[PDB]
Amino acid sequence: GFHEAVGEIMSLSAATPKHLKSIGLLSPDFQEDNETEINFLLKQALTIVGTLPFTYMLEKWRWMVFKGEIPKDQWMKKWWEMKREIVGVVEPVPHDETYCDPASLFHVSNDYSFIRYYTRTLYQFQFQEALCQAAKHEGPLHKCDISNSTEAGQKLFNMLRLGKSEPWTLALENVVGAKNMNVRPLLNYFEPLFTWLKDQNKNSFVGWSTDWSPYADQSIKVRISLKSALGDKAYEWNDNEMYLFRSSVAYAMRQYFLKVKNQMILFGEEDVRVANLKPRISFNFFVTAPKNVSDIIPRTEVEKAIRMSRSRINDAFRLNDNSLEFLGIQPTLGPPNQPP
Amino acid sequence: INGFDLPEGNVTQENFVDMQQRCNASDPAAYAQLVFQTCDINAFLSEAVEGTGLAFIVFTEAITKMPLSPLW
Amino acid sequence: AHLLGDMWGRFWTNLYSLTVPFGQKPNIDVTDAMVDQAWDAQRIFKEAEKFFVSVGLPNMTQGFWENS
Repeated sequence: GFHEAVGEIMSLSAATPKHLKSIGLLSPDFQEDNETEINFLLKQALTIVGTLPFTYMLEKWRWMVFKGEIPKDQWMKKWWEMKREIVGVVEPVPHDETYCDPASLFHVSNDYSFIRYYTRTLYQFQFQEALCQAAKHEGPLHKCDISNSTEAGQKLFNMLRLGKSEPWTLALENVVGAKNMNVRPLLNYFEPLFTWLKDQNKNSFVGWSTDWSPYADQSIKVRISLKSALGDKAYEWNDNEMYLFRSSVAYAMRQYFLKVKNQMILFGEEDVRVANLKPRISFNFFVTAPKNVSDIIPRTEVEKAIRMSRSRINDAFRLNDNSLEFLGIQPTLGPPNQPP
Repeated sequence: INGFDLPEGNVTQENFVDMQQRCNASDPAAYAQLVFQTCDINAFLSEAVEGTGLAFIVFTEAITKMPLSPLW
Repeated sequence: AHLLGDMWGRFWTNLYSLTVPFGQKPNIDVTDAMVDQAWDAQRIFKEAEKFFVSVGLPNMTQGFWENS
């Protein structure tokens, strides 16, 4: 990383045309201007700040997989809650443990230790604000042109006369006195944009709701009260009755889609997705396509699908529709005609 | 158990109020949305009626708390 | 996670199109202008010989030119 740190501020020197005209490339017709550097720090924020939590978790997700604290039914499980926790991004389609979208990148698919970017990132910002004021040329601040400025490189030469004579935090203290690291020069060069995040982002909403999805709307909360229909002396609901249910949920789609939609699509109990299992047999659920799992069933047809076979499932567990709560689906029946 | 969700076995007219303290301790936010209907005998014995309602809108209710409710 | 400009959400620099008050002026536009300036793998070092002596830091020799 260290090498990358000084090398990509030298690939910055590859990206500048200032010594290119004084090492013998194209003549200037493109002289620079003034204002941009108050809004250029915005552009650095989309690059250098946008990649910090994303590249952190994927190495941390890889390690607990690698040391075996994550069983092999939990990869896409462990992939997304940390993207909801650390990044606060969400998947647009729920993923089972087949897809392995972590493998879609370059360096995971081709075996790179991806923590090389964090070390170089830390040493890089401790250096630049402490040194290149004396780089003998500063118009635009990214033009700290040590090419034709020897004086700044000799404070840099205290690390440069060394190979692997020792660690690097002694090479850090040869320059800026760093001993482990500091996040402060990250925070200092974004300190003009820390308060500016209360200038154009003054209007305050803090944090996020850490569980929203754009497919959470199609999930249905079902609410079972065994102390309401069977009451006591009833059977104790456990993971079998979880497994009984999803079979009998899958029932309702087959009975719907051929008596109403009138074509056959198959359904397993595993298509009934279970989320937030609670003792009170309460949980929000939704069903997908069988193995076109990129697409899910729209809830608007599931609402009429339950109302067709609502009478089928309460006696499938000796219940009374006040122990089959759906919160959006309610029984609409019962006109009496007792007198002749 | 609506908002704060205990297992249905480990809740009764009991440490319900004590587990409510653990519910308010685990979270006060959802605890500020669960309204509870306080009740008492002599808050149910304190209502009454005279003249006509005792047999017409009072006795017929407990008539309907019988297994042979149309017979009595 | 499909609205970040890239495929996997690393660099959000192509979201600098609706999130700006201003900002302009590009960097080097000469990315292929060395291709037809034709400095080969040792003329780039003969020119970078003059790059770091103006920084004062030394240049590389002994294998840097010879065997390659």
